Amino acid sequence: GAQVSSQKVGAHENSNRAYGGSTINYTTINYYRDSASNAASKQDFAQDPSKFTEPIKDVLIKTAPTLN
Amino acid sequence: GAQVSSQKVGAHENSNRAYGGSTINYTTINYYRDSASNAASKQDFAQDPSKFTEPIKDVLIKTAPTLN
Amino acid sequence: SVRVMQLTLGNSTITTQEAANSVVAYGRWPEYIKDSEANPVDQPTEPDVAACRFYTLDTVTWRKESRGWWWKLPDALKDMGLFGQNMFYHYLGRAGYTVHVQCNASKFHQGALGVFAVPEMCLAGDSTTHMFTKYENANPGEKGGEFKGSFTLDTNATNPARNFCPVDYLFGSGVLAGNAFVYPHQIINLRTNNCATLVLPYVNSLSIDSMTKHNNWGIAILPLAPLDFATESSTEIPITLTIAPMCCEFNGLRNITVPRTQ
Amino acid sequence: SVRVMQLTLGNSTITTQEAANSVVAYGRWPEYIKDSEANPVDQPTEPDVAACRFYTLDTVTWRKESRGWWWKLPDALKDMGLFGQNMFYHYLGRAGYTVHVQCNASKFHQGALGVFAVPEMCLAGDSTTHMFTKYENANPGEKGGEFKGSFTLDTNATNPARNFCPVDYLFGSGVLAGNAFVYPHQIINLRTNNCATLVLPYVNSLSIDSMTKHNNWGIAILPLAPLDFATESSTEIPITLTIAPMCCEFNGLRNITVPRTQ
Amino acid sequence: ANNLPDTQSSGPAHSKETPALTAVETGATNPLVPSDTVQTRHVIQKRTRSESTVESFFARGACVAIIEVDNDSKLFSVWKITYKDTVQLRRKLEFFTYSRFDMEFTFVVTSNYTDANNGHALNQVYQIMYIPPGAPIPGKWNDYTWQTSSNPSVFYTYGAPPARISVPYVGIANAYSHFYDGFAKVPLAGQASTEGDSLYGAASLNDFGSLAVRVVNDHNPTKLTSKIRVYMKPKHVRVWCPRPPRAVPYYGPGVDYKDGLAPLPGKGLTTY
Amino acid sequence: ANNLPDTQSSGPAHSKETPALTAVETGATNPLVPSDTVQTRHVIQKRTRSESTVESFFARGACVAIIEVDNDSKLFSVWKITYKDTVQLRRKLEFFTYSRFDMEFTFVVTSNYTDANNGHALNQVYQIMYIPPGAPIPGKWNDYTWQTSSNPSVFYTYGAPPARISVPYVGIANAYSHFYDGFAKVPLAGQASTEGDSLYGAASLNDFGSLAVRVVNDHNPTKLTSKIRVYMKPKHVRVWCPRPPRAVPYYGPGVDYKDGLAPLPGKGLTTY
Ligand SMILES: COc1ccc(OCc2ccc(COc3c(Cl)cccc3Cl)cc2)c(Cl)c1
Ligand SMILES: COc1ccc(OCc2ccc(COc3c(Cl)cccc3Cl)cc2)c(Cl)c1
Repeated sequence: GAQVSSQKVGAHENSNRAYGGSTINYTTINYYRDSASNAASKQDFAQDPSKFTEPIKDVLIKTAPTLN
Repeated sequence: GAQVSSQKVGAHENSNRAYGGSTINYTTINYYRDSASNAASKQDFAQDPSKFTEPIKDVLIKTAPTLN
Repeated sequence: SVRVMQLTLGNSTITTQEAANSVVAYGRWPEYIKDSEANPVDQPTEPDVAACRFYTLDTVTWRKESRGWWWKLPDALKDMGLFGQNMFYHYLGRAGYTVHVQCNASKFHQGALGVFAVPEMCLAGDSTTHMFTKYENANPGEKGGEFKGSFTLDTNATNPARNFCPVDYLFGSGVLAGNAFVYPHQIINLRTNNCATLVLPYVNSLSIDSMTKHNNWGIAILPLAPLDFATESSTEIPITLTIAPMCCEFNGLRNITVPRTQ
Repeated sequence: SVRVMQLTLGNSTITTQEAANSVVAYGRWPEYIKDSEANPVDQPTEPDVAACRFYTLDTVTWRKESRGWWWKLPDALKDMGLFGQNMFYHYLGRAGYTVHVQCNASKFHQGALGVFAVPEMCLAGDSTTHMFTKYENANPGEKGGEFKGSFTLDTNATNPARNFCPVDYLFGSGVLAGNAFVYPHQIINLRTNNCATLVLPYVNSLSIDSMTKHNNWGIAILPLAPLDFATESSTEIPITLTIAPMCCEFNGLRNITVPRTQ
Repeated sequence: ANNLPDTQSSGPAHSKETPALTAVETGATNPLVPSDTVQTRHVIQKRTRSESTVESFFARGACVAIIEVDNDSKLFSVWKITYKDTVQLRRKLEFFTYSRFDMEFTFVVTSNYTDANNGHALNQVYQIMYIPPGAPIPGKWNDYTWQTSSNPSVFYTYGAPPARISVPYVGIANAYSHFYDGFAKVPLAGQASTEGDSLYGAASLNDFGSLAVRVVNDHNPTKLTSKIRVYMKPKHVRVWCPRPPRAVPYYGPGVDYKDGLAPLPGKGLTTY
Repeated sequence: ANNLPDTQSSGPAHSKETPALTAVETGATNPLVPSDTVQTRHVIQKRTRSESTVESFFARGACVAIIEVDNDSKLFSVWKITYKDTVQLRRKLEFFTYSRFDMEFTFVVTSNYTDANNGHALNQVYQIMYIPPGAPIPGKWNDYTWQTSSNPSVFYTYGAPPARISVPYVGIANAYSHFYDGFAKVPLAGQASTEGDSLYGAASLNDFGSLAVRVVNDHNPTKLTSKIRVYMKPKHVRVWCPRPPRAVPYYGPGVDYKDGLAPLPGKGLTTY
């Protein structure tokens, strides 16, 4: 039940282990039945800001005149 | 997600385990997502000192006259 | 074009020749409750055309000295035809809205109105007692309320007003008004448009709620650039508010609710 | 449309909402010297973005009594940032230009400005001595010069002015101004447009020349229909001139040139 | 939590497309990038928004309460669960109208002798009992309620690493409401003014219950005080409807204000 | 971190190749080996440079600060983060101009009664809060800043193994600069001398922020002092541009010197 993800290496050691292998991976295993007990995975996604930045009914191009 | 490397055995015990097998290997597993949390692998490479010892434009042979 | 539109809901139609597009809040169009998000088990009532139509609330007048106006939904529509009837006869109710604010002037007038639709628009009170505003004052109905230029604490201990004291630059809630642009909005700049149109989906942490106890949306109108004309220190232009509920569905029918007033 | 544009050169952008198209002189867009037309053999410098950008020269004011204005290129840009530096450090220089003249008013104003780009715009002097205008007077820089309504001969023999005397209807050179339309131009008629935009290629009888000794283009602005407003005998509207050199390449680098002044 | 787009090189322009001009009346923000208004070079973008994700923004244990017990009714204390007793976490949560997450609670317990030269006590054990709305609240530091046959309790031994427990999403709605524009009651026509009156913006009188804390050891005449600092961290976070942040000082559980109403300093219009 | 080459046997020579002669004016070092100037035997080399790798050279926890707090404003202390408060680690880092690495911080906490026969206190808990440049700095050992809703804090219980945390590469440049030949400001022509003046070799006024340390327990009239010794170890190390090491005593954060300017002893030219 182990989950193996890879790390985003910031500072690199003068090793090939700093660039590949299990040496740039980390392992995770959940010990509790309730999902609330789990830690945060932090592999979180993003989205389009459009719902806030452009909640416009009739879609407009920036090059084209906004007021038409 | 375990990384298995081999050790450089210095003092040898009067065992065959001191010369082979998993007995001369060591195991590693990363527990943290951030690479900063990782220990140092210490399997570090070397390089050519030439950039410091001979930062000369026109490469010269030691047997051959330096001033030509 | 971006400027000419026609909105038809039920037996009511609205036309405009100077629009600046329309905003659909959070990019969500109003919808009915899906079976996977349903909660009350009884068969809902959906008045449809009888409730989902354009209702024109009272016209307010904009002057150089105006600070702003506010309304609460569904509150402002509680006395509107069959929408109000269904609201009071049912324990639970849900609806989206099409808010159409109207304000025309001339080519020699200036001014800009910021029209904001705020989910859970909680306003600040007038006393040192927290959350002291009483039901009757929090729910003015179609006449709504107004913003003030400053905070004035009610000190009458014998007869506390128990009312709101929404200061304009503090957006009536302790936040800076310039940041209110994070909420769905449009601007009625007199040199550009006649109106502002916002389509609001139902927003809440539940699929359906009590319309009498809870107001889902708040409409705030603030003069971003004050009204000015030719040389007439004296200038007044009306601001009419027309709102249409959408996808109305009610649950929990019983005897009619008659709330306490004034 | 013919009326809305945006020009971007280097770190500068110009927008207009009331254009009347743009003119590309003689249908030629500026370009660099080709190897088949090359003359100086040394490697050229091409500042690119540092020199080819929009520089705004001083704003002049148009009144009912104005006769006209004139500028010389590259002269008017000699003190403009890194363009001026490269001009003075090199013996030879070549450049094209994008001239953008700006002039906005209102719907109750009238007037028309003729904007002409003239190759080898030689102007008439003020004395009986031929070709007597001195270098310092012929090269005013960014402030340019003005047209006059009549010719007035300089008679001070002790201290001759040695200046130009450009009469407006004679186009400052002994030709009738109405025929100046044979030169690339645009008209800023207040009831139609805000500006005039002209793209000028390098014009000369050589591929490259001395920018300090020789002015390739001349910009002449004449009020074709005088400025008039409502009933205000008093009316002033500014005319701003923004020019951007294009495809600059210099040859013959040495110590900097410091020309004599005033 | 990802990458940002590269900057593409952009040259000069002379066209009828004018991205610089717009009309903010529509309610939209102009999506311009540098190359729209200036000449740009190609830049390979390596910066990411990994730390500004909704999760990383809240992934910190914030203090929400400091419960105090004097082991010489103060032999036990009760804290009504809330996030509004402190200001820092509260302000961050209020950037949004609704939220849904799990919670991690860490308890830092400290104690000391009030007297510099008097008294002595053996190591203390604390009991932190959660009393869900409805359960009997302790009247004495040692009454029957502390049997916890159903209420969750945490027994902490002084000196041990801070205690820590996780709580699931416990709301009775599909999300937690940071703002509730309404009342729990509707006053009906005809009833006395005392009737149907409730607080504005309040839901249940007892939303999440409270914590009852006590020292389990028999109290000695020695003067001792203990403090339990409660730290809470939202994990597995989802938030809805952004709102402008609090600009003036908080004045209670509501959006009420009173004091620091002039937050901005003076600065000349033409002063850099 | 590897092997050294074997020595190959070398016999006598009588040739026109003269590796012994050179010209150091070129800026190069003569790469001779023993067999170039003497007769050598074959030696199979087994020694390696495993311990002199850049990583192994720095793989040690060095003390960079000793923060002191007196639990009877001294109830809390603030330490501006730096590696220049001590000399040993600083000198090693300065063998290079630039560096890039992660950091491991270990905190050794000690405490004691000032009085041999007076006072008593229960076990102490410490809070080590990191205040990034910009965050509010504590004014009192117990003001709102200690809520740490966003700042990273470490709560240490006295007597527990030393606390330890890791920090990523946090520089705003692509590498840390051990030397900065410049200023943060350029004085412009015309401005008052008070204007545009800044320290030579200084970048930001607040590079990495600081640490705020306090004892969380309520202070007792007893006289107590605690010291937090901060140990830092660079891990995942990369360094650029070697420099000669510091020969004379340090005199501040800069390369300034004043006192021990005559480091070398006397020795006869012809004395072994
Ligand atoms: C929108 O932001 C929110 C929403 C809900 C919150 O509190 C809900 C809540 C409900 C129950 C418990 C009970 O948790 C505990 C238990 Cl079982 C055992 C021991 C100790 C605790 Cl501590 C704790 C918090 C908070 Cl603090 C912020
Ligand atoms: C070239 O050599 C260098 C470069 C940078 C350095 O310091 C950078 C630095 C930045 C932030 C922190 C903050 O670290 C901490 C945190 Cl998050 C939490 C708790 C405690 C600490 Cl301690 C610590 C050090 C040092 Cl010491 C040497």
